[PDB]
Amino acid sequence: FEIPDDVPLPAGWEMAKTSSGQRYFLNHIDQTTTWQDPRK
Amino acid sequence: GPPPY
Ligand SMILES: *CCCCCCCC
Repeated sequence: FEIPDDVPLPAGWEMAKTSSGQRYFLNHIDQTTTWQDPRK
Repeated sequence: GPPPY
């Protein structure tokens, strides 16, 4: 929840789900994974 | 615990 589509994601940043909707975002420019942050 | 890539 708390994650509308008012804005897309950041460049060089893939995404992936590791659980029940755990769409953790894959930072490409830095090669890393982080929960919600860029979207919301 | 951050997930892998
Ligand atoms: C389930 C309690 C531990 C989860 C926090 C660890 C995040 C890496």
